[PDB]
Amino acid sequence: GNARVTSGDNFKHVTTTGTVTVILSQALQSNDHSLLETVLNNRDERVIRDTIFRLKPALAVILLERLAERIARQTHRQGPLNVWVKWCLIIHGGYLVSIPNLMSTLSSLHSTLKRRSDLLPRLLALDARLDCTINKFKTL
Amino acid sequence: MSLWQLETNSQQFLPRLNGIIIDCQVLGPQGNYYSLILQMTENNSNSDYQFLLLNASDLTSKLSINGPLPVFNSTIKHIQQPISAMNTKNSNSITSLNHSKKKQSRKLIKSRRQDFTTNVEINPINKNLYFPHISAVQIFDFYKNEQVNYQYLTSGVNNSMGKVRFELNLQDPIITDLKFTKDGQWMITYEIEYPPNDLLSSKDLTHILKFWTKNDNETNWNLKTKVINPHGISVPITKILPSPRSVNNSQGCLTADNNGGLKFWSFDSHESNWCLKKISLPNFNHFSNSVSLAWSQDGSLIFHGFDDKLQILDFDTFKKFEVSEFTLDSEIQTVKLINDTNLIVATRTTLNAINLLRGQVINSFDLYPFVNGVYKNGHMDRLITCDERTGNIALVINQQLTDVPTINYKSRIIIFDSDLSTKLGNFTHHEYISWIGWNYDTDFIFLDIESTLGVVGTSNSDIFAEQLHKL
Amino acid sequence: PSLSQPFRLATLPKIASLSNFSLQADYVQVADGTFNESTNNITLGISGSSISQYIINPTPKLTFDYPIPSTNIITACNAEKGQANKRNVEIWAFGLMVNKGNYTLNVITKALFLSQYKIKAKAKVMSIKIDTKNSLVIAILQNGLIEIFDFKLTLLHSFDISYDNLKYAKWFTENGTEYVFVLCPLQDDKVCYKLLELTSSPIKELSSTIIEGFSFENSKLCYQFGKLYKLNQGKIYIYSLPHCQLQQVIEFPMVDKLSPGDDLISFQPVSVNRVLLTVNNVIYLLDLLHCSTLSQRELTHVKTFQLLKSAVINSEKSHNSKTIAIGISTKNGPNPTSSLEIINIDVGTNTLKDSLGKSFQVVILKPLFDDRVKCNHCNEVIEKLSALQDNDITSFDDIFFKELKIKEEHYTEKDRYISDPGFLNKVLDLIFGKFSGNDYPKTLTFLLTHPLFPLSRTRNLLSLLRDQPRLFKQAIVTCPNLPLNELLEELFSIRNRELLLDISFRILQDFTRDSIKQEMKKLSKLDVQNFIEFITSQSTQLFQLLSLVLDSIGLFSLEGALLENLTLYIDKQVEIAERNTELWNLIDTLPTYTMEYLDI
Amino acid sequence: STARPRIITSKAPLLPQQTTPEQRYWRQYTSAQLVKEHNSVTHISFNPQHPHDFAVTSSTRVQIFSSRTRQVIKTFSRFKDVVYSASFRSDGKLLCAGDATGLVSVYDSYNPRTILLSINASTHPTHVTKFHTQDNKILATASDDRVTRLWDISNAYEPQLELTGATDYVRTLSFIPAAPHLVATGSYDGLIRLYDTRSSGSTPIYSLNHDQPVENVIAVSPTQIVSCGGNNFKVWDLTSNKKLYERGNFNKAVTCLDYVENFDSPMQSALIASSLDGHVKVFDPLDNFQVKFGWKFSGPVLSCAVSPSTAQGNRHLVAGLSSGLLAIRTKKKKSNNFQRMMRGSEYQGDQEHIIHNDKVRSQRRMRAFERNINQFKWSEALDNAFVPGMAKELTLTVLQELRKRGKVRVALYGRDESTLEPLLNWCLKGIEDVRSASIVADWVAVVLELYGNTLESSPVLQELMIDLKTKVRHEIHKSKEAQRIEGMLQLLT
RNA sequence: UGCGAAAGCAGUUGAAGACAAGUGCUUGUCGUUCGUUAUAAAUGGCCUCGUCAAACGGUGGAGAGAGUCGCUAGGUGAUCGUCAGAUCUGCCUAGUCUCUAUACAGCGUGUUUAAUUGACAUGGGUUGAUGCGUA
Repeated sequence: GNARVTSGDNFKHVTTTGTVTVILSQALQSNDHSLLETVLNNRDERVIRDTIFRLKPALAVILLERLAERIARQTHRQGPLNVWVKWCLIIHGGYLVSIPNLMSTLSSLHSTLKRRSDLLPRLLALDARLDCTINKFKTL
Repeated sequence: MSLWQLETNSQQFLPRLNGIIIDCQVLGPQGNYYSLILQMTENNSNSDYQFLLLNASDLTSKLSINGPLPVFNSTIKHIQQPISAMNTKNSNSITSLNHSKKKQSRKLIKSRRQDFTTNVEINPINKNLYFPHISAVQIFDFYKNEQVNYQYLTSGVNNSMGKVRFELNLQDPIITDLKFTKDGQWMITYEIEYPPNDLLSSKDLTHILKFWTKNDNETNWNLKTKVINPHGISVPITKILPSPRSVNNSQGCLTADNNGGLKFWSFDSHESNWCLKKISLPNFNHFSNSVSLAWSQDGSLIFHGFDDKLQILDFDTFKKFEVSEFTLDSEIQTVKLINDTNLIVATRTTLNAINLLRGQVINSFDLYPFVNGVYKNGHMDRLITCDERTGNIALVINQQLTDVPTINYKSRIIIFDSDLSTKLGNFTHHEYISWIGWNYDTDFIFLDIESTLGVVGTSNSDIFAEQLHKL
Repeated sequence: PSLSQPFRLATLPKIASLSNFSLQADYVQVADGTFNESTNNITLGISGSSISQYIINPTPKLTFDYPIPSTNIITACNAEKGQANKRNVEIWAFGLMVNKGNYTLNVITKALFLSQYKIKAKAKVMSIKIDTKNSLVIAILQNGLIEIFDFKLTLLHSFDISYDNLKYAKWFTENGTEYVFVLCPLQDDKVCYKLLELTSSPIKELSSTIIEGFSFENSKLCYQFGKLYKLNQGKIYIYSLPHCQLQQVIEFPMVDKLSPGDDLISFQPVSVNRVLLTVNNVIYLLDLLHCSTLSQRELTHVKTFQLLKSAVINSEKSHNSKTIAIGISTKNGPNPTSSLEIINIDVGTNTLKDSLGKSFQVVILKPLFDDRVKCNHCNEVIEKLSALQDNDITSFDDIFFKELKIKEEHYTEKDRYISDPGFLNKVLDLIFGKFSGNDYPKTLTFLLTHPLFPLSRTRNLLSLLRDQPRLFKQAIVTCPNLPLNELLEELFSIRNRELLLDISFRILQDFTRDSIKQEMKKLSKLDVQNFIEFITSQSTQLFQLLSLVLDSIGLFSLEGALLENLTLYIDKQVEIAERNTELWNLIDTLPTYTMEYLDI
Repeated sequence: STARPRIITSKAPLLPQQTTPEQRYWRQYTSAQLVKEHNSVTHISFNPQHPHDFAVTSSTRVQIFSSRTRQVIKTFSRFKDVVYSASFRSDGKLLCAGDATGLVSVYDSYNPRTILLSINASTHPTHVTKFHTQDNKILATASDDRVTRLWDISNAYEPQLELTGATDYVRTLSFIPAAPHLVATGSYDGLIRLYDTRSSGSTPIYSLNHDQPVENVIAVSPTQIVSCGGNNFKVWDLTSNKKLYERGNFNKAVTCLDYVENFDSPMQSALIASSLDGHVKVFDPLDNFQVKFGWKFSGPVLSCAVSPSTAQGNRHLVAGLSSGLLAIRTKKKKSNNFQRMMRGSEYQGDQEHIIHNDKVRSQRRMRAFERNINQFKWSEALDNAFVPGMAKELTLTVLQELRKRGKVRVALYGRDESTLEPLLNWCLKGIEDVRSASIVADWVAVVLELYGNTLESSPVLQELMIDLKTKVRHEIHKSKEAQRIEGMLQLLT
């Protein structure tokens, strides 16, 4: 019927010019998705570091939630958005340590990452089988 | 069931019958009724016959009769699977029958693990008796001694089709645990789905946890939430303990793995679904299927026995109380609190009563002579039962032998007061008792491997009136 | 739960009646209306001095005092705030008795003296209750007469319980209705218990019962939430209203040692199923449901402390666990001085959590059955072992194994009888004393494999066993509850590769990652640095142990040059790990014209 | 015998940001019409009565739009200067408007030619003109004179009452429901002032401090009032005279605010609040005034309104922009001889002793793949999976069912390169998704183990494994990467 | 088969008798016994009672579809080629941008927490099966 399916990893209820920090902060506070998307369109890694560097630590936690939602719904954005996530943890790591709760507020990230990592052993098995069969017909 | 019309060689069908048809017969002067015998070959532990009387006019069940359908851990007595074209898990080939008989008799005699214990549940609101049949639950009324319902609780090829030949090697999802909240408005079920053979994903079991509801007037349980892979991937839920009335009005439960992890789930009105409220890390690298779990009535403290260590966990912080650790001689099979003061812990060698207030053992009884390797880990839990007012009960089953062990068994029930100081009663039943549990009244019900549920508890007118009735 | 340091309220006057410390409490009366959880005022009646009202916080202070002649004794006192014919007023009622000749019932009204009235009471006034809603004053007399008065002391109604020599009267409220129960001693240790309802007559008798075996002379009595608690000869008897039926008897052994006559005891309630008990200068917080001592405090600077009253928390309804109690403290010295002191009381959450392991009440394997089925002396042995000479290994092993009929040098399931903890502990002490240096008996090897090895001897065990490699290895593999601290320091101190892996396996199996991480933080930055160096130079359990170290080391501590070498090492492992995974999976896994030669 | 179970569609564990019952309702305001006006649309109001037309004030004119037609049906251009309100009375017969000149004109709604009453409230501009909800005869006017006069329709020469005490422009006026005597005004002082008309008046009973200039004051319930000013909106309780909640999720200064209750939505009550940042957002008072939906517009939104509770027809959401644009979003709501011959069909057995019903309810029509599985057509069921315009989730079920039935090799025997490519094409896309990755591995493993020989001789299949090898290697990098972010995340905690 | 965790760790799968076929010998079988913890394949697949249209309420969604040479990041091809680059105003993937009946999937609206109605004489006969539509 209309039951809610879920999983056991859902801990939800437990320096340079061109920085867009001003636009990012406004988009996060007001939850303006369209304004946020324009900020996320930037792909120059030098900008990404600098914007997050000047971004207030409190707003960073909300940014991690948003990226986790975009990554989870759209798998093709997993690549370009990981650099955003990787810098958020790098720069505001000290702040993220001194916060009362992580699992409840970052439940989306934990669920999203857990889904991908769990597929790894099966993907390697497919890789070995594909590599074996591909080699046989190439050499022949 | 196929009715072959021999005049034109045609055939009419009655499919999705509850079991394979052992016997058919046309019963009546005009063939009004058909009498059928159904087998329910899913349960390999026993031969579950069901007698069906159909009205031939519209092929509707006029009368369906069967007893309780418990699933025992291992095959009992001389149960033989029916003959099929091939030898499978649910059948025997032509040749395999005799060797299977001999092997089963030899297993019953020579081997030492003689576990036939079965899981059963009692509905607090209705006092109906729930039997987790394979992939389905039987609701059976022991007051009226009739079945009230048969419901499928899992996905799988259950009644979509009748499995034949290689399809008969498939395994439907197995309902491992089934429990009720104290209120009785919620049913918690735990299931293991087995992948088919000859695939890459042919060794990764799937563990599913489900929460169902129903109103008291209704008869069918409705799935309200489903959790796929609780606790992680390929990690079983070894124990389920519904929460006491104090905490969340009995709308919560605890689940425990073989890695020592605990998870507390609760029903949230805002969400309208069950949510994982609390978690404990199964992070250390230890595996053990012998885990037990108890909860104090006030709900303040939880007792989690993992392998040979009992841990006292505060519920509020969901961690050890700040002695918390009790070491036991061997693995804990059972932990229960007869009363808030006294905690009774059964290990693989003995049974002890420890007073929490003093933290000292009052009584210790030897179990090793009777329980050495007979039962797998976790079944002494379903052999020991505990009342909330008067006392607990120990059930010991032992083989009779006269000049090598014989198939026939004898069981003994011992009533023990709180702290095991004295034996209120000692009784002997002449046959293996699979399960004993405490009805929410004073009496205790027990199940016997013959599917018998016993209970242990405290003038001219006058001549005319006759004549007119005869006519 | 905790007991706070008493703070002084006022110093009692030096009057002859108050000089008897044993009877001092009876001469001080505490008003029921003014002393509760929320009130910051206490109205106190000190016989022969005055009736005074004190503010508690922020600093104790005297707000009002009514002088009384020194020859008078206060028998009952109560004060309540309300509205009278409308002005907010505070009604004070106090009943005084002069040399047994005349008894005075006095009511005073104050504006928040508006009026003062006085009448002669027929007998001693034992209890006074003020009903501000009806503008009534109700007094219970020692002769059994319950007289209802207005604020002008005009007698409105009088009711007789038909019994004299009343000794106890207590007012309580249930479901908005006023009730009072009284106890009258009878002959032969008998007591007539009467429960009265306050509503043509305003007083209705609900229950009357005669209780046998109820003595007053050596009994301390108090009531709380429908339960009457009587302390006598070290046993607390619990009686339940409305019929006052004996429910439970609780023995309190710490009072059983008290000699009769010298030890001053007071007993008052503080919350549901929790009471305050004082013995001389020691104050006890007790939980009567779980029979546990929640807290104890000794007042070394006073000879005795006598509880007068306590503000009681209905913890079932109140989230507040902090209250106060008032008592009389007497100082040590040739010229003892008595002072009124208040104690702040943390009572707790009323859960089994608070009472765990705090009992005030201070094994041999038994056959399951006394009497054709398929089968699946501790002290003496210690004495024999104790009689042996020092360093006699063969005799010590022979006596232990032979007497106990132990067949193996390691514990088995057939030694369940020997699992008595006391016997094991005594043997361990003998092994240490008898043997020292480089030679230990085989019995120690057996004990180390015993699941119930005492926790007391786990600490420094590895330090004892460091000399002998075999015995050290045995403790790592099987000795139960080896504390993590010694395992970790041995992990970073031992250079033996084999012991490192075995120690790593033991640490991971028996301890959680969150637990282990805290200790690794304590370890020196050099020791972890050396450990990392070995790694660069089952293996997963070592690598998993390394991952824990990096978390313990944290972000700031790690150094770039070392991180580079660690980074290069792990990259090599990942490539090797991927290579082996690929191998592991592999292990799991016509022409139109043809020319041929015929075979003929 | 039991009816055949229906095949259960595959549902993976829930992902973040699932659709909510509140969102599913508000997405239905689909049809968007953008009308362009000559100046900023300052105020928008809905007729309380059927057909619930709404009036927009812009520049020097007031226009009434038909609800069904969504077009202008009446125009009021008699005003010489700017117009600052078009509120209707509770009866809906009259609409009052204010002017920059200070003149208040009351017209008959749906008769722009007739003017019933003209009041010179003050010499300064009159920005607010609202009929009293409880009492029809009395009309309230607030002007830049900072006095909010209470007029009577009968006596238009002098005000009934002149409420004063505001030290700045009063641009907001509210009547508390169930309290006809109480009147609330909000000035740019930041103070919301409550007055009692039953008493002498002209002095507020009390003032509530908003700390920013108040742009609109609305009474959601008899005891609560919500006031929007500055960058947030706060809800006050009159009984307690203290703010219960505050929501400041907006970026620009909130301008207009409207409240609708007891309409057919899942939410019993809704609060819409324009932002001046292009946003109009919905809050639910039953859940602590938490945001539940939003719209974005081209420019700052000066006015918003939603169709009343009893709209009785298609609902409307109207937004007013300073550019002069008006945005409308709408949620749309034989012979007599033959009959006498066949006449009993209408009867439902109301007068009969026994009523017997055996008709089985009509089940939903099954799809082709389900019919094939039911009829044991394993190979044809696989073919139906990979057809154009087939739902991705619906394709995953048939693959899972065949695996569950144990028919994975059986479905793959009678196949060649021509009929294997559709499965491999989907596998090329299904490998990317986390839900269908594991199932793709099982099916691709069998086809390789079952068609190794055909692979060598068939070129087109070969490229399907080269590119499939490329993608699975890509997924490996993503799954390895997700483990690394997992590892560092454990370090932080 | 035993133990255990699910991973796995150890260990088995023997002899006699009778029958059939082929040529005393060979092979295969067992509604035969003793002992040990111990491929399949006889063309052979699951009934009927009522369908269709339009709504409504929760549950999910990779959204179902169409554009925008508007931006961002990649990959890559034909021909020529002074290797710098040219014409195809090249192509494809992903994100973003604009829009629509949320347009997509599923369960229910016999009472449920919530949520429905309407159409049809549920027949017989004739023609078309080279049916009808489309390239």
